[PDB]
Amino acid sequence: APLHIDTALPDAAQIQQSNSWLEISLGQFQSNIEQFKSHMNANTKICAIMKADAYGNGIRGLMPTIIAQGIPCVGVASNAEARAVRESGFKGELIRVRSASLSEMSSALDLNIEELIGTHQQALDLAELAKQSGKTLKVHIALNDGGMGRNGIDMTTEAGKKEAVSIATQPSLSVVGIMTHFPNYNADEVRAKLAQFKESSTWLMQQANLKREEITLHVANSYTALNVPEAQLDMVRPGGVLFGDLPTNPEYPSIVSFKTRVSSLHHLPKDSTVGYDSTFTTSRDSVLANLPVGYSDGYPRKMGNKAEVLINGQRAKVVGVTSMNTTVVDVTEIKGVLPGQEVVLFGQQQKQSIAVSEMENNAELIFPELYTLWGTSNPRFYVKENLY
Amino acid sequence: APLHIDTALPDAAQIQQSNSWLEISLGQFQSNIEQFKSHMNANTKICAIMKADAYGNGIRGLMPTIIAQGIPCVGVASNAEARAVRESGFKGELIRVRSASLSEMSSALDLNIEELIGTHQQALDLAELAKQSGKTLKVHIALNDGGMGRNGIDMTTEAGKKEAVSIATQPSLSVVGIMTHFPNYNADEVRAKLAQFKESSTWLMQQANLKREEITLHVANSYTALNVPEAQLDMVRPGGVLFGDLPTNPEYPSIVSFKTRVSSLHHLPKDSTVGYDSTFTTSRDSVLANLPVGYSDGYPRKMGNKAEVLINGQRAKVVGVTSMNTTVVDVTEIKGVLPGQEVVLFGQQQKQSIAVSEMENNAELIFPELYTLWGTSNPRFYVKEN
Ligand SMILES: [Cl-]
Ligand SMILES: [Cl-]
Repeated sequence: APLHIDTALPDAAQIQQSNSWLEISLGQFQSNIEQFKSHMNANTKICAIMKADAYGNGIRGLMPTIIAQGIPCVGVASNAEARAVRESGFKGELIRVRSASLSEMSSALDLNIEELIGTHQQALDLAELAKQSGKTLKVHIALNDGGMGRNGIDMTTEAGKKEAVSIATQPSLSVVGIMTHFPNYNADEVRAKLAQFKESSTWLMQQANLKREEITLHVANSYTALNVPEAQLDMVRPGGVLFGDLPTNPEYPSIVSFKTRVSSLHHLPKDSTVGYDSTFTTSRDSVLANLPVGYSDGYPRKMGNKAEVLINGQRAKVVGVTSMNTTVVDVTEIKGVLPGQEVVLFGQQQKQSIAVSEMENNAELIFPELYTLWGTSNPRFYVKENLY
Repeated sequence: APLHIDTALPDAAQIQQSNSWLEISLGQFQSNIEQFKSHMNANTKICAIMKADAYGNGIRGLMPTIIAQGIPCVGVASNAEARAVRESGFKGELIRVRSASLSEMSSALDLNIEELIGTHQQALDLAELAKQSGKTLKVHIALNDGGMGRNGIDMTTEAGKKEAVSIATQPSLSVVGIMTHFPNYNADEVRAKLAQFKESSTWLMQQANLKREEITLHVANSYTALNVPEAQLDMVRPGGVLFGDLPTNPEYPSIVSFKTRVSSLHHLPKDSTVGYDSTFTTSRDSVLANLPVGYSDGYPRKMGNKAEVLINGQRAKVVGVTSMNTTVVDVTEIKGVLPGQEVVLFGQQQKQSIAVSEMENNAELIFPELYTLWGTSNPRFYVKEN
């Protein structure tokens, strides 16, 4: 992950100078947050999950919306993300949503992150860090009832139950949450695992002398929060749905568009090869649009000969394999095309839209594999509507 | 591409806040350059291709080696790369290796970059920038004899020949180079296309009254420069081989390693699922290492259940699909593993090394698709040897 998130938000002139860029819909982000809220019980808390620089969309540009919406909690992964959140002015709860090395945890003390622990050694290390900083560190205990086998403590054996109690009883540590996380989008499975979570959490709080009123129980990602409402418990952890990436719930549109421009228009006769490996050959006299985007910007090699882009409101086929920095598109039968026109790689342009399913099928990736790396490799520009 | 290439190099204290990172071998970079030089004829010169922030390795940390090696030319793609090159002190020839929009070209006038043009409109646009800026702009004409069908002008028809002449006869412009580029690692196909490029270049210079002695003819990427030496001409354009990514010439080792650390060690009983979509189930009581790297750092989802990583000098299997920020590894039978230990995702650790072929097979990508995005998504630390 990046060691620091660019403090400045790119402006319009910087956009006219960029080869490729992301346009982030602040209005769509707001609408998605408000729609999500409509399905939450009133006193269920919301922890907005902002890991991977807000799912590629950019923590610094989105935090004013999180604050304006009165969201009490934010989740992050890296120390740089935690720093960006605090530099926004956010004074709410800040949690880490993954296991983090002692190196990482120790260097983050001034950011007041609530760490996520699932092993005795993590508990011992944080207890020592607490005694060294003269603080009481706040932690969430990850349990494995959801079956992620990732950050949590599995309690299906005697040894695991004993380790869980040892995690929960360390000195100079404040257990503020107990959580799990689910691996699949199956409501019957989540209901069965939620019941086990209630049993394991109850048992752990009893064995460790914890006070129910001081613990936040939380298990729900976006899917679970919306499709299994009894799992909302004390707090929910939506990420993807806020950004408009929840496949089960298409009523939250994506907030991101990926764009480039037409650099140049090239006339090619019939029987001309295009791209590395000569994987495409023109069958007719052609006009090709040369775009200054490639796989180094996050537009994969596999898009070639499969994907379409939007130019001047029309779909145009990507031909030849994508190069590191350049993509070639067949505009022979596209009217009105000129150098400098905007090209949509993902998103909408006029009435046409490149769907998430197209991206996934063409790239052979899941959508977040694309957009998280779009966000590290291109500037983000924020759009918001207002009344005139 | 990034709008700005961070000016500061991460320091030693910064690596403790890093979840994952790249280590760049400056010594390996130097030895790749010196080995490449040994195969170049006396009359050619080198233009080091440093697009995509030096193939993910970082322009700012590698430019001192480029200057120490006396390299006279550098190629870039983005304006941010051109700016980083000039800010490093490089005072040689600077070329762009792709077509660039008018707004990009206009923004770059202060950097003294030689643009690459293959259409009449590009020539017209640059001529107007020359008039508006009060200077004569230097350009390279891209020809399509190699068959890339990308940035060049095809001259197999009368229309193409006439457009090529128009490109080369624009006033307020100085044609300093004529080039093409090859799409395949077939030496016999390259030789045939090289002969055609000589014909087409020679015809264009005659018809546009250009003086051969003032024009740099250049056609060779890494592969071509090493495997078709008669194609070296006045200048070569190596990129990948300098960084140790030329599949045909495995004698240039990669300069990049991708690393993380063990965050935690988890005991999971037999018949336990791991990861999203529960694609893995333990077959024995296990000890799993939790690593704070995932696909948002450029370690793809497809690595799960296929790849191995190196921990404490031993290979360990990645189990379950790779999450956005976390990877889980089976260390049940790996001895000596502790939290905080370094993990090699790509590169060498002790005697074992994770090969480029493993990355490509496991990720279902070509190697540069991985490393260019590693470089935008992780800090780079520069290893120097006395
Ligand atoms: Cl988890
Ligand atoms: Cl080309």
